[PDB]
Amino acid sequence: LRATVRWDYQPDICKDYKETGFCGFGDSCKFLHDRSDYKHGWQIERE
Amino acid sequence: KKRYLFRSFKATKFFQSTKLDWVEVGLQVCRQGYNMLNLLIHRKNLNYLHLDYNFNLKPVKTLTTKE
Amino acid sequence: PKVKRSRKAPPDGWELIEPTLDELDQKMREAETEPHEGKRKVESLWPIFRIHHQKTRYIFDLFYKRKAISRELYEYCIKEGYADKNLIAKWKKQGYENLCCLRCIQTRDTNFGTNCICRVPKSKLEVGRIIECTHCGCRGCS
Amino acid sequence: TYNRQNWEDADFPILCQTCLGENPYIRMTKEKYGKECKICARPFTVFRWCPGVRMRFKKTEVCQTCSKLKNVCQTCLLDLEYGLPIQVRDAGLSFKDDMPKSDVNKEYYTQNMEREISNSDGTRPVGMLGKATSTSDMLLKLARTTPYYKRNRPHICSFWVKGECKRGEECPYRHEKPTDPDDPLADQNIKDRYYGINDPVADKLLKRASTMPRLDPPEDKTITTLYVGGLGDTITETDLRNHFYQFGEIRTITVVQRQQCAFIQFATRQAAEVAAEKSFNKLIVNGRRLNVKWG
Amino acid sequence: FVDAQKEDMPPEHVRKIIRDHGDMTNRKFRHDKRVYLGALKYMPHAVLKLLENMPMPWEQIRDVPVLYHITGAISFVNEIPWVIEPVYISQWGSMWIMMRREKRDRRHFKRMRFPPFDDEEPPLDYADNILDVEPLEAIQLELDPEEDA
RNA sequence: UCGGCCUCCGAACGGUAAGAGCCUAGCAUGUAGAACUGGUU
Ligand SMILES: [Zn+2]
Ligand SMILES: [Zn+2]
Ligand SMILES: [Zn+2]
Ligand SMILES: [Zn+2]
Ligand SMILES: [Zn+2]
Ligand SMILES: [Zn+2]
Ligand SMILES: [Zn+2]
Repeated sequence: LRATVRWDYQPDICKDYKETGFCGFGDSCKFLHDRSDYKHGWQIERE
Repeated sequence: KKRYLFRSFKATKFFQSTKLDWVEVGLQVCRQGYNMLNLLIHRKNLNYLHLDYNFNLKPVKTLTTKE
Repeated sequence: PKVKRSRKAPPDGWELIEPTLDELDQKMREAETEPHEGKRKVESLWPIFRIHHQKTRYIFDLFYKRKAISRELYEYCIKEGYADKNLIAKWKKQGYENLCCLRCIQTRDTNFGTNCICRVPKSKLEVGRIIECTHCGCRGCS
Repeated sequence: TYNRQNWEDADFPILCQTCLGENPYIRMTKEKYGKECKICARPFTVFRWCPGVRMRFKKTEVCQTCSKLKNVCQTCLLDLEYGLPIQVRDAGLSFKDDMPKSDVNKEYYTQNMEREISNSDGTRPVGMLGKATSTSDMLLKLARTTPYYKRNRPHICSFWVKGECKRGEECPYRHEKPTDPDDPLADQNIKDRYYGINDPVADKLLKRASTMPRLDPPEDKTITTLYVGGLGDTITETDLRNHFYQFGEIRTITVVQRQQCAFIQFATRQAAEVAAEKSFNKLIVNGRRLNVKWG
Repeated sequence: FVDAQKEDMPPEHVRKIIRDHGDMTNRKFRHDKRVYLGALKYMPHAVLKLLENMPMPWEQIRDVPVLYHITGAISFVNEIPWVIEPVYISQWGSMWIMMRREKRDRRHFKRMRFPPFDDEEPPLDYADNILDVEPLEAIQLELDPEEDA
């Protein structure tokens, strides 16, 4: 019943956008701009 | 100079010799390598990382910048 | 049971010697399945050599002390891993007839380059105390 | 950025007679950089051996520089000349030497003393031995003469304490009851034993040595005439005169075999006090031991 | 004896040692832990010696001499694979013939999946799974008893 | 009744501060040591 999935383990979210709502880089932010508290796949599979 | 490594290992008291089926030896090498990569990870106190079995390094949780 | 590496016909006197080794092999399986918790670090390897010693002694008892088995089946039992060739060759020497293990006379395994003290004869013990060998559990094999 | 403690690698360990054992033929093991020093924390050459038949496989604990500094054994941490704790010897001779306790200062001081010893002849316990010329004050009274082999006894089997030693007589550890855990003699910090600070064995031996008045005398009301008992007819007035000639001028020297007492009196109070202290259960002349008291 | 060489002890000794020290979690095997790290310095050599001695497709079971640490930290294959060159070339030519015949004759060749075991499936014990099962057949071109006598 | 020539190819750092100390993990050691009371003006 093993169902292991090789994930991509680099969640590229802007931490400044995630808990503030403002990023100093603006449109030149390397990571994506999203504010949500959903769990990741490895956090779900670990739980 | 020749300097045979395995004869130097067999000259000491920490090494022994036997005869073994090759599949058992390969399982022993894979288990030993996985066990000691976990030992290196636990030596560096990186309990939030995890080695797979198929040698896939993954974090358990989301990491801080120090981690 | 044991998977035979030769994959050929076993020799003629095999069928009356094959059950005993088989249950000896089952004893070896018990030595592979005992829990290591409780005894010591070095105690858990103590039966295995002894069981192997017993196996080798049985084939020795078929060939020299009784001469009741053929030469080629004795070579087959050597080649199938049922007996140790080096332990048998040490057993044919004069002073080494009830040798516990090949490891226990190895002079490269000790700190001072000596043998173990279960190779010391019991009349020359000179220290007292119940002696049990750390390599193999031997109590005076000389 | 290029200062660190050098690793002490040398042969020929400095041990007591008691920890070395009694056999003239000892089989000896040496590791080049096996363990660290228990005091100065440097790596050092570790020596391990069995002192006898049923002993403990004793091994060296402190490095050779610390043991050459305090003139002690590498295992027992007791003095080589007398077999005493270094707190007792420091109370006997000098307690103003001291050593730092913080690790950087301890490493710096140990490196400086190691460089001083390596710039010296090689085997000398600094000028402290120059302060150790005066001896036999009271330390020779309680010093052991026989090799106390009972500290080479093996450890107590902890499985037998819980009553689960399945080895039985095969177990090399001791199958006997331990000491009292409520006793304050059982604490025994190693750094406290090395530094000579609040060691309970040293306090117990100091209390034992303080209760033996081998140099008190002075039981007369300003009278220099003291009686030494135990002399008898074996010791005459010539031995008393030869003993009192080192103190200077003697007022009266006589021996009486009726009471077996030697009457000694000096014209000086300090010479009579020195003669009473030298003859207070520590003087043996002509096969007769003398104990000084009032007469 | 002037000197005795180091001989071979049974494989149940090393099998019991590898059966113990299970993922280095027990406190009884604490003192071996540092020794178990020292095999970063020598498992490239163990990989090389293991992978050069992999069995050929006409072999079912190949037994090798193994030099192993007493704590079970590492296990080198202590041999060099020596072959006679015309026998080796003829064996691989017979292999080539049966592979061409098998790809001509099999209706649906199926590749085995990769990886064969999952990332949380634990590695199988040799004695519990492989030591007591009969191996399958090798490739093994049958020869003419008259022509290839 | 007249020709063949065929580079590439992906990962890390570079961005989601730093310090701090309170209980907490993991990990090191398997230690050195237990000395006890006696003499006449
Ligand atoms: Zn952003
Ligand atoms: Zn033995
Ligand atoms: Zn032995
Ligand atoms: Zn023996
Ligand atoms: Zn000593
Ligand atoms: Zn030191
Ligand atoms: Zn015990």
